[PDB]
Amino acid sequence: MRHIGQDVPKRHTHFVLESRLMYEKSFRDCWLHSVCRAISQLDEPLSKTVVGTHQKMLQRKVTCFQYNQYGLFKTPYYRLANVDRYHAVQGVAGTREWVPYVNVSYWTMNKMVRGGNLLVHRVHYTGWGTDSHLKKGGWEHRWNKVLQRNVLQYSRI
Amino acid sequence: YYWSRYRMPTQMPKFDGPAPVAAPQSMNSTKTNEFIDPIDDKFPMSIRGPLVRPDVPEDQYVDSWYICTSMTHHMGDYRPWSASAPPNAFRFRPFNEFDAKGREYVQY
Amino acid sequence: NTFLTSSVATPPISVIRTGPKWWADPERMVRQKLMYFTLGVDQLPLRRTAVIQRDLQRFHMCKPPPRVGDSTGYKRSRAAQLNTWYRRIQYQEYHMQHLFTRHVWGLLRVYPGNTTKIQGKADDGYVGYDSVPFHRYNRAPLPFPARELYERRK
Amino acid sequence: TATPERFSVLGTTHPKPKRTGFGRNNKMRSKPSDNVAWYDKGPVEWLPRPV
Amino acid sequence: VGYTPVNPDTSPMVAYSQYHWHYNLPQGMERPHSVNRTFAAPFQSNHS
Amino acid sequence: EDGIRGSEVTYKIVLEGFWDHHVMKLAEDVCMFLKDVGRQIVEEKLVAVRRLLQGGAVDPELLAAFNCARAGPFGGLDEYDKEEVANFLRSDLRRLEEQCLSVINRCNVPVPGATNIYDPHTSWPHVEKLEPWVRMAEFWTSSSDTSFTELEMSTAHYEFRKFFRVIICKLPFQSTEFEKRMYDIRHWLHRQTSCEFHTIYRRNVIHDSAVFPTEHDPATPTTHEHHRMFSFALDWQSAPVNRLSTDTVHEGESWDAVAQRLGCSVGELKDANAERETIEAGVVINVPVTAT
Amino acid sequence: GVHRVGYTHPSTLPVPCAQRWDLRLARARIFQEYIEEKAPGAWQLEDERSMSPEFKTFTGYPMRDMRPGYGQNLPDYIMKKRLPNNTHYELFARRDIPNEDNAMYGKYLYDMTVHGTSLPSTYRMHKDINKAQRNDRKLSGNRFKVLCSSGAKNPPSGWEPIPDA
Amino acid sequence: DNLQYKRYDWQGWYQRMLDVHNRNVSLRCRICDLQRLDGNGVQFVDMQTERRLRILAQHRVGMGVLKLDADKYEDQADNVTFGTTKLSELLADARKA
Amino acid sequence: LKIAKSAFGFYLARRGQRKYPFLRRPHIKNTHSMNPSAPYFWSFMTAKSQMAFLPEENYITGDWTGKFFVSKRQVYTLQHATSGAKVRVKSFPSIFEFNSPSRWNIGKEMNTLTKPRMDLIDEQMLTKKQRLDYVRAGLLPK
Amino acid sequence: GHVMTPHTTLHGRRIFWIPPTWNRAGRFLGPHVTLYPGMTP
Amino acid sequence: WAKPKKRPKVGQGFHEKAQKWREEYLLDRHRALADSLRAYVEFSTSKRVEPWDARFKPFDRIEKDGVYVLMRYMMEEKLQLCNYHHRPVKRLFCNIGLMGPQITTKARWKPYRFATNPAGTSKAERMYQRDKTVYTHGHND
Amino acid sequence: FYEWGRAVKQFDFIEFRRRNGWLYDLHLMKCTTKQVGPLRDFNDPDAV
Amino acid sequence: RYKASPHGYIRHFENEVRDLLQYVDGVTPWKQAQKIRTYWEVRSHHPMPQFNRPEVAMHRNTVGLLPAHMWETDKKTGKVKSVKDSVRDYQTKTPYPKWVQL
Amino acid sequence: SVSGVFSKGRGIGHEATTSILRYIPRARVPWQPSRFGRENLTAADMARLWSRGRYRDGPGNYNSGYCTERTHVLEENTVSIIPRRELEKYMPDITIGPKALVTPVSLMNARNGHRVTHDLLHSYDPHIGRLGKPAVVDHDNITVEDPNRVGLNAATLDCRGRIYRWLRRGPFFQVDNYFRRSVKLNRDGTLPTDFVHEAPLMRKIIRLAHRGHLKAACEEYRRVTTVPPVEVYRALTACCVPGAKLADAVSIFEDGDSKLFYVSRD
Amino acid sequence: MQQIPGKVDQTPFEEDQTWLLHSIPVQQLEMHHHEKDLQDLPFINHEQFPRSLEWNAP
RNA sequence: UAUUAUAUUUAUUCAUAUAAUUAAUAGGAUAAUAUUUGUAGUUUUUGAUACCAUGAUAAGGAUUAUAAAUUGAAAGUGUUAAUAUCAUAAUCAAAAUUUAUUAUUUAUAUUAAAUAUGUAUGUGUAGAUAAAAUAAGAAAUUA
Ligand SMILES: [Mg+2]
Ligand SMILES: [Mg+2]
Repeated sequence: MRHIGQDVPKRHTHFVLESRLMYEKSFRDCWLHSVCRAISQLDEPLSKTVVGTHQKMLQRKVTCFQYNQYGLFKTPYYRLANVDRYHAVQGVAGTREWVPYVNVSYWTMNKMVRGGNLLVHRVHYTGWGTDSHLKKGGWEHRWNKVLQRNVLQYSRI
Repeated sequence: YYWSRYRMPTQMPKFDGPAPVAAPQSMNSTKTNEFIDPIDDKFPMSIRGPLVRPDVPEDQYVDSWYICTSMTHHMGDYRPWSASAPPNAFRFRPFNEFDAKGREYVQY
Repeated sequence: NTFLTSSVATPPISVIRTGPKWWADPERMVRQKLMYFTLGVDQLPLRRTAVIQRDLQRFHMCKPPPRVGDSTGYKRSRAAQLNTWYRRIQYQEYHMQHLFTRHVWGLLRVYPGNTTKIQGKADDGYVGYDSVPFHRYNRAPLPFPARELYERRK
Repeated sequence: TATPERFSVLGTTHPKPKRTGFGRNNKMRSKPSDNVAWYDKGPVEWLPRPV
Repeated sequence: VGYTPVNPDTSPMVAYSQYHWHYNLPQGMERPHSVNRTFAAPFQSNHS
Repeated sequence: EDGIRGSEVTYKIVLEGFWDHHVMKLAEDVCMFLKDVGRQIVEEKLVAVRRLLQGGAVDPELLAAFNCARAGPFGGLDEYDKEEVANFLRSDLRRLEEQCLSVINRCNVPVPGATNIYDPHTSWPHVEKLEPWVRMAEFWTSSSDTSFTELEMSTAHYEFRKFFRVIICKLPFQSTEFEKRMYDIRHWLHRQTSCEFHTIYRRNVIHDSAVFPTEHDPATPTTHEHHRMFSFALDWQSAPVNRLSTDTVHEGESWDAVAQRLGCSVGELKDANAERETIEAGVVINVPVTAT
Repeated sequence: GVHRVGYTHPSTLPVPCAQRWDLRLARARIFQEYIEEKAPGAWQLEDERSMSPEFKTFTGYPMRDMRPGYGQNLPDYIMKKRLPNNTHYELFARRDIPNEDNAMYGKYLYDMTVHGTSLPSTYRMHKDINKAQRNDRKLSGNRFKVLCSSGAKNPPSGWEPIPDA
Repeated sequence: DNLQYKRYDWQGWYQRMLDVHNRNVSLRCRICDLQRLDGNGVQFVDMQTERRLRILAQHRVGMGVLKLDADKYEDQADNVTFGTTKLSELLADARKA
Repeated sequence: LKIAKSAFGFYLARRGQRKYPFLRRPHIKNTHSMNPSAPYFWSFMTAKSQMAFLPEENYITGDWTGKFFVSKRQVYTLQHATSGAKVRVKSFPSIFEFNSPSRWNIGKEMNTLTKPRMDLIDEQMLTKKQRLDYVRAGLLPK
Repeated sequence: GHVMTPHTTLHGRRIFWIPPTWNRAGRFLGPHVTLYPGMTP
Repeated sequence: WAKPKKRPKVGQGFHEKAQKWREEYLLDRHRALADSLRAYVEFSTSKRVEPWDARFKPFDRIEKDGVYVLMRYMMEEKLQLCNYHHRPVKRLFCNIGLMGPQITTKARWKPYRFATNPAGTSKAERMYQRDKTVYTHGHND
Repeated sequence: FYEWGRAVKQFDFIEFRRRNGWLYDLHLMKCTTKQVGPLRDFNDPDAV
Repeated sequence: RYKASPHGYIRHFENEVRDLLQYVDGVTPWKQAQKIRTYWEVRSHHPMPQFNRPEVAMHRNTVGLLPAHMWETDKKTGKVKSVKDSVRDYQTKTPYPKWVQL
Repeated sequence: SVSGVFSKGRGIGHEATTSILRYIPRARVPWQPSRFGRENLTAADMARLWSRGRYRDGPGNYNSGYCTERTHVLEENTVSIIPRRELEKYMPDITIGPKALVTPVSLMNARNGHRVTHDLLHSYDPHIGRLGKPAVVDHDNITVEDPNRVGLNAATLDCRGRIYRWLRRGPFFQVDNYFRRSVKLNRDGTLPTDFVHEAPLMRKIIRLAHRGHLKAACEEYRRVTTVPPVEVYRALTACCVPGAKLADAVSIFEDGDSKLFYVSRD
Repeated sequence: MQQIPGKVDQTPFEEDQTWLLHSIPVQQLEMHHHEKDLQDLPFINHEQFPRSLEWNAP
């Protein structure tokens, strides 16, 4: 510490590790958080069994419990910083400066693609691509088709 | 060493002598591609034909990684069109009766 | 008329230069013809226009005929003369369309877009509900509510 | 609370200037312009407004 | 080139080089490996 | 169903490479492998079947399984003799021989000039194509702090791709041995290629009218109010419900009074309780599971 | 029209028959289903874009629901929502980290098994080698910076540093 | 995984992650094979029982095949338990006809 | 960045005037948070439902020594006015105090009571160049 | 075109000698490529 | 990419100035708020010009016939209760049903800002003569 | 199966093999050295 | 330790929810959860807590909503010049809602 | 001439062992022979280091509410802290206490393996939160200060390899460690089975099974933290007999056997 | 659509005006979908595994 | 001179960054028995830092033309590998406009879910500027 015997060339790479822990904290807190939200905000009766004064009471009890949880991770994902695992360059996701499937910044994607490190395939810079789905409706459509095979092809039970 | 792998097995060809026939060599102002073959592009399309690579069913070609060019997924072997279709297939075709769409809607 | 707001006027020649895209778009030309026919008046200028433009469209992908050089410049001047003829044949039409449309709107108790003349009714441009509170070109103050060109019964 | 008689630092600051003109960069004058119609020539105003 | 070294599995410029197998050659397994069969270790856990 | 269209078990192996020809040639390799192994297994099964066809006894157990019905289609307890049962068994074995033979005969079609592994008539297992995974990456090639325009004007397109072939093998029976070879093909797969295993098999389920009885709707109905959010967690138990298999006999009660109270035939109530000949007051009794 | 939804109990009909709403309550018990009491009858809107074969974007399923206000905030949204556990987020959490090999094994473990010893990172080694090279010519452009200072400030009883020139 | 996540400290969590990504167990049966004489001589699923079965399980029937996709638990075993239960519970209710 | 107003001046690039996707700009700078509306008074930059509970930040959650400023999403409550206790908020340059308590504040978040961008400008935080550019826009007198 | 065939210098059907590589060529796709294909039977 | 110049220090006694300025900006905002609430409610309560555009039909028709008959005898009371605010006026016309589908389709209504003028408005200039000291979003007279 | 690939166990197996002096087959632990040269052709000495 | 664990969507967690409720209720004194306020209870002490936004009911606003006694008006303009101080003389029987006893 | 980060440090291990052990040369890491790790920090320094490194929530940060300074300076302006007694006048105190920070064992899978809602991640294994001694989590005493320093602090000295270890952990790590560090066979060969706090629950299960309520009993069996006594398994299977439930009897037995130490083999 | 019996309800409006003049709001903030939120935006389209978009669950 | 056309159309009010500690390994049910349950030896070093500390990919139309064919280039635009010898400055929310390098909604109906912009009506009106010959539709003044 205090720049004595530092192992990595960029110190900020460590931040990337910190980020990982954030996601970990979210896995630990998501279910809990969301349940406490849903039970708190519910105006209709909770159920046949819990109604009226009991329900009001229980609602307040729960949001009191949720406020008491120190360090519970409530931060929405789009507000977490995206930072490269390689050069610790940052980019805004949903922008052309962040590349989502490798999760690296434009700067690193460029460097890694041009000196061959990533295996990708070059496609004409101006179109939609080789891909059928993108060719049809662009980004939104492909987004949809991904939803369709993750979820909708199942008739859940 | 782990690196003992990256030694040269064979002695690499020396550079003994001069630039090849019709090399790109650039005088006072010359726009020079190292890339384009000087002699084989100058040669008329009328004669040589629009082909960049042998005329063969494209399944034999792969769009190369890192190189703008295609290569053959069996090094250098080539099977002619005749070997994709059945024997004496009209316009090499799985079956002679119809084109692809004709086959589809006949089937339907 | 639904489109009421102040507008930007384009010089006739640039309107004609749109060719198939607007000025000669088949769809538009046909309902001009409908207006004339219904009023019981031949549409000659429209038909001239349609002829010229029809043919423009047919040859629109060809290269022009090869030019031999002349000190006279008779060729260049004859091409030009023909061209400005056609331009004028179409000016006449463009005028007819604006003319008859304004007149017909006068008969239908239609209110034109802002700052527009309707010969018998609004001599200076008609305006009501503009973004700007005065009449734009008179520089006179506008009444509330919007001025009425026609007597009330419908 | 209780709205004060004087405001020390509130009205103290420099007033933003009124714009002198209109349109692009607020520098355009109000004058007659090409888009202006002429109602004195023929049945159609000129240049004719879109119809 | 850098303080961070290339990782030989993900880099095609390693994988497809002359010292490894190019993607246009025939991709079969090179040699079989029997490790566990030849000399086997007895199980001793770190935990009792 | 007959021929190509029917089976006991289906396996789909989904192979995935980074390059299309990789996955194509892998599919030829794995395909020819399963052709050989498949023929060996199915041939073995076929000889077992031909022997069972030639003759054999009948389980006492299989006969008992044909004869458990309170009433058959002709409206009375039906007696299948061992003959009839053997005849059912025999008919099924017949069908299994046809199916085995069908698989074997398609294993023997694909010779060297003639091999087509795409059509299912011409080969076993066959191969289906599956549309490739293609993700296009869009990004700035510039590193510029000063202008957004110059960043946009440099934009590259590159794609990640993944290619897939599917191998389908339908078998007339289930063999753990085939399944074992098949799971183990993952150890000799081609370079940088992986796979999934889809299985669809047939399995007996059992519907118990005892555990999930079919009864009239309750005398009071259930509202929309038992369905609020969190009603799933608060107002409902998980099915099935627990119905008691044990009842205590009241004082004045008798065999038929107890049976009447429990909704049984007296015979049933005696069979479930076979240990006891007579029932005193305050004694614990087993409630026959069919009781209404 | 604004009407009262109505239900005829089968005992009251001149033929008993199973009422569709009753069946609906059955279906709600079986697959436990939230019955939204405030769902407006007027708002049935299919998603035209994805559900009509007339648009190039036609998936056959209602991709989005067309409700303007709908937000991640609402208890209803929370109740049908995919939790982040074991999704790609977890995969990123674990596999994308600064030195990728630290994902597969403890560096020290590996180093000690393969090489006899722990090895410094390449960067560290660079600074080390450089110090050795430039300590050989010039001396005393240097500084002495440690983690814990006591070892230099009170050195052990022995330790008489060799004089330098 | 045979490739990359085959052999080291990440092989475990990647494996488990695939297994949980794959929990779904699809349970099918043709309604045809449900129409059979029951042990009591009564047909197990008749016309009315089938109509009730279809209305109860809505989009869960297609081409005359009832299909339940059991996703509820992380492990496939538990999903066949769950799926099987829902099936018999749905049959139990359809059989009211 | 050109000038470093914080640490991040060193790490971040501006990228000219660059467009971000809708309602995601990396840095949440709410210039509009105090933006007067009589008719929208209770719906603008406040809770979407009046049946929502006050945020975390109106409550003492754990064993505290004390705080320096309370958060700006804290909502002003009758006790804020009545109790006569320090109510601070972190604004720039340093901190804004609610010193002169009014009931007109009640029920709104302090986001809304603190003008982010003041009409007041320090001439001493400005370079001579920057002061010139502020005179061009007709802000500073000269 | 003729306003760009300094910059199109790779783009026809070109016999190569050394084929271009991704370090040296940013957007070129290769000589065999057809961007505007016609439908042929 | 040049190294960022350091920002000059804050100011002396600027913390006091910022405190005071925000303080009384807020105190002022209380009266600006009070006044604009007064204005908003005064507007909601007071009458407006007729919302419909008389240049089109069914509104052009002489005030003794058609829609105006329908208004004078059946709708008058209600139209006056809502003070000719354009939203409830248009809704009442939908609910009177004796016009029925026409309200949105054939009939034309004045644009938002014109329809908001106080009853009695004679010249168009009025839109611009309303008070700018008050924060109603054009909902003030 | 979820735990059998941990590096501790892989390297422990290596350590066991090392104490029994059989490292020959192990991947991490062997360094191949010898290269096998190409076969000449009498069709040409020239072709490199 | 070996349990069947629900996954993904919250419905599937029925067991857990019950437990989380039981636990929460057990740990959380009503004495403390009293003090958590809803926006409307808080806003009840603002001088003008209730009126209609312009979208639906605007024309239903009454002059009776305005707290005119709270401010000072100019006779000529009809405009609010100053606001009286709210806090000093302010009496209320309900600082917290009626049902809260701390 | 000498610039240290820390003035003083201390030894991880104590006199009896060290005084003799020193005559045996130990090999230090060749490229960095001296090791000063976070075990070696003094008490004060450890406290300070442990406060920092937790972004906003953490006690180091002046505005977290846990700050011990009476004054803090924002851009030449000095701000005096508002004491909590005073903060409370307008900002009500809703404080449950430490039990609020720990969910039951029942929820450990919902939470991806944790019982603890604290700001640092808490591992149930010995090594990640290890200081000099093995890490052990108290579920009663969890505080924001975290005196035992068992949490995984993201930014402290020596943290990195700990973080890396945590990210490599196996799919059941939290759960397994929690289960094996408690619940283990006694040195006598006795089963862990009899515990005072779980006894009435086991009683209740037995009772329920004897009256033949199989589902209620199984539903209580779920909430058992510790190995249940043989008597429970006896009761539960005996209950399975009259209704013929075999699948259930078998899964009960197999549950208690070779998972739970073969309590079920009886 | 099935509705709860005994609940006062409305039918989809036939008249254009009825739709237009009702109190139905427009989308204003960013828009959410309970499944699709996990794949962030359409441009960040998060993918755990590279399965064919046409992959079919067995 | 032949291998064939710039004088058309549409545009121009352009702003946004914050609350300091980067240094190591460690495996658990259905395994023939390890409490290895709970694995405990401070202290001799100094660069990527707020700071001098080489490398490397951008943008930028000007004459290899039509056939079975692409209107985007190498001459280098923050983050990358041998020169060290002032300093912990890094997002996990809710935040402070001076910066050449940016296509905003312009008059029938107008704030419901993460909090989401109050300001400039002025005769389409200075000077000066921007973009395009590619599924569109433009045709005659080379070195
Ligand atoms: Mg450079
Ligand atoms: Mg940090």
